[PDB]
Amino acid sequence: DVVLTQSPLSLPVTLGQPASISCRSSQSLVYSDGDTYLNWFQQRPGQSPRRLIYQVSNRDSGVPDRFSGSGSGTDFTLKISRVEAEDVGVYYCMQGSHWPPTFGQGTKVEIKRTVAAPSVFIFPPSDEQLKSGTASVVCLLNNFYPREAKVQWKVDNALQSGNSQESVTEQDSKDSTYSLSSTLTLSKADYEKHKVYACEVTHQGLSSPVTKSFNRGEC
Amino acid sequence: QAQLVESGGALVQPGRSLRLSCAASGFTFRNYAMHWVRQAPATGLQWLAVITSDGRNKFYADSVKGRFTISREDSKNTLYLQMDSLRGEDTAVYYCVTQRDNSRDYFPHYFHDMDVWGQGTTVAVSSASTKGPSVFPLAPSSKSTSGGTAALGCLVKDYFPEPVTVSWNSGALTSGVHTFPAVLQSSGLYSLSSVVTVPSSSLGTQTYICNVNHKPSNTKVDKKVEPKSC
Repeated sequence: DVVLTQSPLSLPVTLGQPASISCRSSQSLVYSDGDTYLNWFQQRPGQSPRRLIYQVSNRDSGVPDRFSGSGSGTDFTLKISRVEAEDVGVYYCMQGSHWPPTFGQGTKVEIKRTVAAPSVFIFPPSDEQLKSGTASVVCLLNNFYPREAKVQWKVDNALQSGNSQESVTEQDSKDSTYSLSSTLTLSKADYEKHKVYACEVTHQGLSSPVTKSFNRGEC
Repeated sequence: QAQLVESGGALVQPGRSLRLSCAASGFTFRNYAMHWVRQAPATGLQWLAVITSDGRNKFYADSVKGRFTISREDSKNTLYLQMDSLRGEDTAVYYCVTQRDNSRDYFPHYFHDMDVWGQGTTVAVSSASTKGPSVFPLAPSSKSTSGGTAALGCLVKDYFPEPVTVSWNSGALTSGVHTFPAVLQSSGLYSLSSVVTVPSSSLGTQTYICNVNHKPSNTKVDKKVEPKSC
């Protein structure tokens, strides 16, 4: 099949600066009608691809003027004149010239924005979960930038290891921030043997590490 | 306003079959060639099959030819994908796809546009069991209050396979919602949280309900999230 190679695969861009994505094809995308069926798509997380450009350079209806396409033969370029927050996601070139239609691997556009300290929130386990014999304690770091953050769990001042998992959202399409969940999992027995549950957060935007904690039985 | 809605994604044991559906609306279905395309890390975006507007001709990708069947029922505005002899590498999100432009309604012009996509339906092929989630409140309190903001949520724990969806107050609350990517636990079951930020002052005046849907287990849970007085 036709192979499309995108470069780069990760494209960090400052808000308001231009972005350029390369798509190279294993063979000329000129079809026997003399036209070139090279499209560009926009995919947001949990969303389907959305076509932005068709036949190399034609903007779809409703697509902002900041998106443009060029190239010929085997070499194509998508340009974003000024990256806006809503431009975060993965961009794919697609060829329909030589069936089957094939896609490049995707280029992930990441926005570089100003430093934003996380808000830090902690949630005790529910009584409903404790009746099932397990305690999940959740720490939320909300709307921060950059992505790099350290979360440490302390139980009665004991640093925990190997009993928590983290998840990080994709970059927000409005404010270009990340959010992070950290879930500490204990048995009901271990949970009810200790008093103080604490989430300690380190981030560039914080002037010193932030602790959010609760005492079991107060909450 | 062409719209496509896929159904049927589930966990399938290796070697077994699954039929997907796509309900078409907002366009004259019988005037369009219709496709299936899937997406996974292993495959990237991969075209699978097309059926012509008149249903006479079908074409298939090498990887699925002889295992997958595309068909259409115009009276039901429905496209089908019968997937037989499923393999681990068929694990993917499956999309229904068509085009706005049917100028040249024959091979190969219906591969040119590919600009109408459904929402996708997830197919998991593994030797494992389907399990519906437990849904627990992440109760707001002083400990989930920071300046002008409070957080609350739902923990959607111990389900398989992906995915789950979470709405808040049946879609009345969308601002400040973050539904986290699922993480695979040591048990081989997924867990995620869905959180929403609200004004700090709002705690104790408002009802919050997370609406959780795990289509693969046919599980639906509405969970009321009430503050902890602490």
